[PDB]
Amino acid sequence: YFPRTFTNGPIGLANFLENDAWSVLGTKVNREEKKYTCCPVNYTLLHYDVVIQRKPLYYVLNLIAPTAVITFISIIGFFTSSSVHDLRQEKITLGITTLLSMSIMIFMVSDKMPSTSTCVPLIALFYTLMITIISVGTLAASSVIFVQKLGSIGNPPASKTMKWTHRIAPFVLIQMPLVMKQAYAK
Amino acid sequence: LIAPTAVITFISIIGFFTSSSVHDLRQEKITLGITTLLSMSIMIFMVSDKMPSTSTCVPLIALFYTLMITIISVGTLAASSVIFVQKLGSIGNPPASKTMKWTHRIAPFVLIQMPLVMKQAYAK
Amino acid sequence: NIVELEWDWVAAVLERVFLIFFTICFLFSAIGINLYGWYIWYTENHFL
Ligand SMILES: C[C@](C#N)(COc1cc(C#N)ccc1C(F)(F)F)NC(=O)c1ccc(SC(F)(F)F)cc1
Ligand SMILES: C[C@](C#N)(COc1cc(C#N)ccc1C(F)(F)F)NC(=O)c1ccc(SC(F)(F)F)cc1
Ligand SMILES: *[C@@H]1O[C@H](CO)[C@@H](O[C@@H]2O[C@H](CO)[C@@H](O)[C@H](O)[C@H]2NC(C)=O)[C@H](O)[C@H]1NC(C)=O
Repeated sequence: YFPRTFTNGPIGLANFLENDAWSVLGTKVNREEKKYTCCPVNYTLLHYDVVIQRKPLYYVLNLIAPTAVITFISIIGFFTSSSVHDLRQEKITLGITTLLSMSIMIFMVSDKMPSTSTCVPLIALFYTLMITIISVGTLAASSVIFVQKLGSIGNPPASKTMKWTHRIAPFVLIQMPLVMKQAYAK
Repeated sequence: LIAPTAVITFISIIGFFTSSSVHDLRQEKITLGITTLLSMSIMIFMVSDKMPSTSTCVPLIALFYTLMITIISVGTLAASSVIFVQKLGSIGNPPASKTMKWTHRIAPFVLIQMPLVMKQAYAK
Repeated sequence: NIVELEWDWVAAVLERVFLIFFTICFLFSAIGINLYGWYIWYTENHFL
């Protein structure tokens, strides 16, 4: 067996119809002689290689954009409150609903892939970070409620946190409420 | 594919910018936005299974869904900025300086009128 | 408490402005996209 190549390369592309999802980067052909245990004589094999590159815009829009928007919005909900001197509501329900939707998206996307264990795709790392931010963000929001609850349990006030808290206060654009200023003067 | 999404988007808009009182703290609308956003994602996945999955063009329906998503997501942030503005009353007592003349002129055009308690405070 | 009332008033007017702004944006987006699409569809069969 011998190969017959074209002007553009081993595989002709003069009549090729472009694919909407893949690009043909190039083609290769190799002629190799091989021995097999079933026969005392060699065999002649022709190897044709096609290199194809995916067009990513479709998958970025459909698999990454929707998840990023939801994750960004939920972050604001975790660390936002309507008042400074009022008890906060638990954000566990907000985290659970966001977490459960991402699980459905993972199952939907997982149906489009080989289901191999050899590698961890790039998109898998993106989803893992989104899950970690939401799950860890839920615990961080609950720790804010924990710190506020220390005021009721006894009256040991903050000892050294108050100087650190005041210096950080201007850099993160938050200012003291009027009642706290009145209490300090009193 | 279009009618069900428009009805949900329109209803959610009213919920973002409606309140039962003027002088009470507002509830966050993040949960309302998240639930609406997550449903549209399922709708997008369902519709996406009926299409070639090409990358050459952006269909007419894709632009419609993008606008619906943007309105809900940007509308959720606009509703949170209303809570931010109201919270300025508690943080110190710097009152509005020049906003109050502009706020009074716009007030009649958008059909909203002052509550009685606010009018009583002004007279006091 | 008057300072709180004044900032309550500003927020009440502002969210009323948001309601009007986002209602027109929705109407022009839903109606505009579909009306444009129908226009393209109508000219194809009827003239081309
Ligand atoms: C969508 C999917 C992808 N990619 C599919 O899976 C794979 C597919 C292929 C192929 N070929 C190779 C490896 C994997 C896996 F499974 F190694 F990722 N899976 C995820 O994206 C994912 C992410 C985090 C979590 S664990 C959490 F708790 F959610 F963080 C679970 C699933
Ligand atoms: C339903 C679907 C359509 N049309 C299918 O996709 C496509 C299909 C074809 C074909 N043939 C060509 C292009 C696209 C894409 F993907 F370019 F649009 N996709 C959407 O409608 C969409 C909208 C916004 C977002 S991103 C958000 F954050 F939601 F705004 C993601 C998906
Ligand atoms: C049959 O196939 C074998 C595959 O190994 C060929 O072995 C090559 O022999 C040449 C010398 O004739 C060496 O220069 C190459 O290095 C060998 N191959 C490799 C991979 O090293 C063999 O030549 C072929 N033809 C026969 C055996 O008649």
